[PDB]
Amino acid sequence: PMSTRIAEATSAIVSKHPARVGLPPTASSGHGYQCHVCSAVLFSPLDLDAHVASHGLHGNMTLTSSEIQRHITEFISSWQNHPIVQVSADVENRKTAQLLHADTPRLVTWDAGLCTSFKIVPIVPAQVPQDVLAYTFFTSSYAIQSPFPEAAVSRIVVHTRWASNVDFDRDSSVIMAPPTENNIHLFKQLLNTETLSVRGANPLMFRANVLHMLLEFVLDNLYLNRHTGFSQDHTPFTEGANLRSLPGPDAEKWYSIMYPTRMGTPNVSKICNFVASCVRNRVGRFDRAQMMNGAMSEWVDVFETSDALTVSIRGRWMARLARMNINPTEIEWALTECAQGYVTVTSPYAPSVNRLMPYRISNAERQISQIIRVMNIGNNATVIQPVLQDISVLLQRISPLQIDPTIISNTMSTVSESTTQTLSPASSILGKLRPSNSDFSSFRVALAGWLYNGVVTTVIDDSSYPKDGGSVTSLENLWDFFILALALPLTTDPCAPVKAFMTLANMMVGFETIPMDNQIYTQSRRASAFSTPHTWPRCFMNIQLISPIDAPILRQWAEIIHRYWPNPSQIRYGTPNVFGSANLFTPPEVLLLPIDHQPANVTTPTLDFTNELTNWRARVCELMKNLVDNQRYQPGWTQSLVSSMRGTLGKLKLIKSMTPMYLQQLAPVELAVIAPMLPFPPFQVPYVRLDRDRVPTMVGVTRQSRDTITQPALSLSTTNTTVGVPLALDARAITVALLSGKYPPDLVTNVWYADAIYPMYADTEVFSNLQRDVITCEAVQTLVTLVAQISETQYPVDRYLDWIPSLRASAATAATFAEWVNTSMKTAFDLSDMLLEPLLSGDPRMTQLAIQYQQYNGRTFNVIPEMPGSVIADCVQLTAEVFNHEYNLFGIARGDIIIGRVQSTHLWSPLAPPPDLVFDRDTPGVHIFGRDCRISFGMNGAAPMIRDETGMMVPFEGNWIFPLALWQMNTRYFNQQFDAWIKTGELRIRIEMGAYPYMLHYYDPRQYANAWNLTSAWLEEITPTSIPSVPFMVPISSDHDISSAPAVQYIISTEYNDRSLFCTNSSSPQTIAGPDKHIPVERYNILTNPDAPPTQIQLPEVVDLYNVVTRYAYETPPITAVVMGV
Amino acid sequence: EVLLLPIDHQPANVTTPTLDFTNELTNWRARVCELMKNLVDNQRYQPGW
Amino acid sequence: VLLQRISPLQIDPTIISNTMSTVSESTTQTLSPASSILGKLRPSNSDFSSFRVALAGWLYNGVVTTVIDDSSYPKDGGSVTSLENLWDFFILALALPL
Ligand SMILES: [Zn+2]
Repeated sequence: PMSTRIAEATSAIVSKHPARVGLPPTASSGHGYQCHVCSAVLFSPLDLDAHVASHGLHGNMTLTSSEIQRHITEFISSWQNHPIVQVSADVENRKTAQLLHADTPRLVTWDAGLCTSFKIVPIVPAQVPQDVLAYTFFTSSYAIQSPFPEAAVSRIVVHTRWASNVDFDRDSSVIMAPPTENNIHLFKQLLNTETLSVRGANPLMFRANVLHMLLEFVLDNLYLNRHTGFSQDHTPFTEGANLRSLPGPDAEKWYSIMYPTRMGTPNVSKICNFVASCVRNRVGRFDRAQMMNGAMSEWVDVFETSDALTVSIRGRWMARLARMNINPTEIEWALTECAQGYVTVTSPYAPSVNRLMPYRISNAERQISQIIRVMNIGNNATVIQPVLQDISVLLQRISPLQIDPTIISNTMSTVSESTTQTLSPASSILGKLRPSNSDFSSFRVALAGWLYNGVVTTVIDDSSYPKDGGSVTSLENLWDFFILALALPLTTDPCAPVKAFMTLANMMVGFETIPMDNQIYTQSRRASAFSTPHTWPRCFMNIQLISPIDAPILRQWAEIIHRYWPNPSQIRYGTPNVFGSANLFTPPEVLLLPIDHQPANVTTPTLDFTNELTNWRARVCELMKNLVDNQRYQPGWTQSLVSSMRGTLGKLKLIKSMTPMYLQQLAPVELAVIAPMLPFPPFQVPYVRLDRDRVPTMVGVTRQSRDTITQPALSLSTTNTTVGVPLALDARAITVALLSGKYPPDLVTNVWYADAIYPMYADTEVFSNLQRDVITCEAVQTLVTLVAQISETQYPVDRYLDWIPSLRASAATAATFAEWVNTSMKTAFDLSDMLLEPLLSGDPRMTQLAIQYQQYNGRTFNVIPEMPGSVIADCVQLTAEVFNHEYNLFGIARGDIIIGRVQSTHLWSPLAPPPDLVFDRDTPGVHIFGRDCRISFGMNGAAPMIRDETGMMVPFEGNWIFPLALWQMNTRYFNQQFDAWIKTGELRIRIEMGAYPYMLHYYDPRQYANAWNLTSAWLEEITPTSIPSVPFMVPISSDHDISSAPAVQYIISTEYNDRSLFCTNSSSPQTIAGPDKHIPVERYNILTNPDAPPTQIQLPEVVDLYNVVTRYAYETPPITAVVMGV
Repeated sequence: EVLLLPIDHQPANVTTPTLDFTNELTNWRARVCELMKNLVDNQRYQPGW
Repeated sequence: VLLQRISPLQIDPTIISNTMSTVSESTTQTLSPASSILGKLRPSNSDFSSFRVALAGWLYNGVVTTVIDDSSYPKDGGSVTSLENLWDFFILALALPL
């Protein structure tokens, strides 16, 4: 195909390998290995073919292939030498595009269902046909639906809302099985890349995986409840109550599920025993806020079934968004003050519908996001450049100034030149001032370099310095000195005046001498190599060391630089009322400009001659005429060339130019208008003119700590990371636009700017970056909060899950876990680009955020922004506390198990054993086996022993205490021995675990039951890496009198773990045999307690299943449909 | 019984920080990086850049 | 090879590239120092027998001694005016104490 052929043609025309390397030049490694006339070396193809051609005599010059190829190589060498195409790119690179426009997050998401997270599931069906009680008792026979499912045994499990008519899904769920089914696939998710058993999981990552599950459980409860209408009741179950009708095709079961106090109470079943013990005026709607006659009601408060945990979480998220809320009046004020007059917008003045637009954030969040952007943009030349090109092409469409280099030719055609004399000072200018690729963009790139100096430093490229020379006698070098002396103050490098002076010190060498500081940076050194405040000459800093008798020209040029160089100023853009300013190391609401700015007073601009740039051009022309008037410096220039040069220079001083006036009094207003509508905000270290003091010699960022130390103000000076890049420009392209600028012939500035500026503020993209800032700051704070749980960090974190065992975390574990947190937050919130990723390149454990620059003398200013609050980390810590008190609902049990043969006809549940079967470390006559425990064999009928902690030998009897890791590390040996001895003998082992998931196996109490086939499989499947779930054999509670059967149980618990039970034998009148439990009265505080106010949660201890919840109808339109105007 | 090493050793734990200047080789890398930073700082040695 | 098969320490070179990514290369007249150290470290190689034999020679100080090759030194003495010899000195001064 064609693109291969055209690409080969490009590679043929552009690449002869002249490519530049950085090395000392050696006599071996030269491109001219053997030049084929005389066998020398010249290190470059252009000089090599010049060597081949120069030995041929110049009357015998015939065009041939090599003669063409020399011009080809010279052409491509100068084209690659040009700096704008040295640093350029056509396409994006996933970093510049991410900086230029980032993905917005999806904050507002609305739930139309009901807020819950804890469902109720039946397990075993209740015996509805039975002989002792006729079937006409039960409400199941009449198909009366109930809020609670009828069953013999019912438990509550955890589901992500199971009812939510959701607007937008967040793909992160904690869908859980009932505890009869297996449940270890949730707890083997995180760091189990090694557990080959499907049914197994490593106990050393339980804490990490459980709190990652808590993170996903919080992130799936980030919604707002939405108002979904009501309907006045017509059946007399609840008099006058207003019931919410949630949308969907099926709406039958929902009223009975939502309103447990609505049903009738016909019998003495346990459900009706609960419902007859309820209050009745606490159903449905009880509050609303009507603001308009027959519009959508603003917010209502309803009694319904709910979950107080997720009610609290959605309340915190709503408090966050209500803190972000703004109003169109402040939007109008911020946009008008931002645009400084010219464009007006309108906001309507009427009673509203109480809308919601989350956009206001804080200065701390803005500064933290700016630190993350500068950490992104660190040391890359090809990332900062397209932002400057964007600002350049945007400034070209707002600037009324145009560039007409026919002005310089039309004012050139008045100078008188004799046809006789060989030097034409007029035509040298017109041959020289045409720039290299004829681009004029270097001017606007220099203005964008005024906007940004902390990350990019615009210097003037080597290719404009006047060709490894000097020679004040040479007219071309004189014009190059004038061009460079005009072009240098517009760039933003802090070492511009020393380059300006040492250009002239390079220009005259041998005419006038001047002392230097060593023999490295002598007078004959190229001026562009200095570029550092350590290289500034002492003779330049001290004017006394230049003698007026030897160097009067250099002394007065130094005085002109020291006194007449342009001064820095400021413009005061923006507003921090809305979108608080991201300025750092500068105060907010200020910009810095390297030239002076007074503002204009009229709107019809004309030409006058009073500003510092025309003053600078006048002083440069004045010194160059003092230089050319001297006859000893150019003795070959007789009379008419001297007078013609004087007149050309005076005329060039008095050209009618408009670019200095434009830079003096129109372009700072444009920069102040542009700069808040900009995706990368300004980032400025202070400008300073001539001194070897206060010059920014570095600027650096940090992302981690150093040692045992904790304070960022101490760690920053050794954990900084230097950010910055130089950038090259074109001196001729700056100078011709400086000399040849014109306004339109009839322009009025307010009409022109009110025309040009309005399409910018028509676009409203800038409000969609502050939500990305919200999510960035929430991400970094929840990262440090979560890593602080499993590892040791510096922040005063609260610890809740210390009782669950976990791995001794290393930096690889922490980095992997932080990657999991990043992936979870990216798959929520609807964004796919680089978030939290610059922090992952270092250690995630010891992170911090700070920034500093350093002056020349040693002063370091720092900005350590305070870390603001974070509702996501708040809700995760709340979920951790309430999981500590309610651990049983997520499948976790606490404590440890005791493996021992228990044979009885009793019906006690193994999740609540009677307290004499258990034993502790403090129980007398109990052995502990933490240490070596070498089992010695028996012989000649004597029993075998095992070695105590205290160094004793004990037979295989009694009560033992193992750590789990001991059995885990010596599984098969201990399996053979102790699985022989447990099943019939009198041995009992307590295996200390802390945390473990489990399964439940129900059985008929009327028949025989033995659990060896369940426990022995678990004991065999305990591996050195993983363990499988712990099987419990729990009976089934009955409604009536039953018989008894011997049941043989082996694994028992230690403390109460039967919290997930919920109303066994519900439709029955009572429970006779087995574990009994009524409705938990503590869960329904509002029904059962007439003293309890409506808004009450006992949230840390228990979780209520029924509370007041608010529901909203706040509409969210875009800004352009509310605030508009022209 | 001893085995001579050309490097210092400490008791082993996996939960020790990555940036620890108690460590000899981390200290060595830090000092070499700081000296080459001091070398490239002033630009005294490199004209022609 | 026994140390390589027993050792927990896995070595991959992608940490260096992820720290100093610097994707662009189209500047064919200058040369960035990050590109210099990537092209000099050469992360595309996957050989570390020099590291494992450097670990093994501590047991046999008394018969063999490990030195750094001549080609790892700067060419023709080197000088500080060259970025390549600066990076050569950095790599050498890190590699010497083993
Ligand atoms: Zn030759």
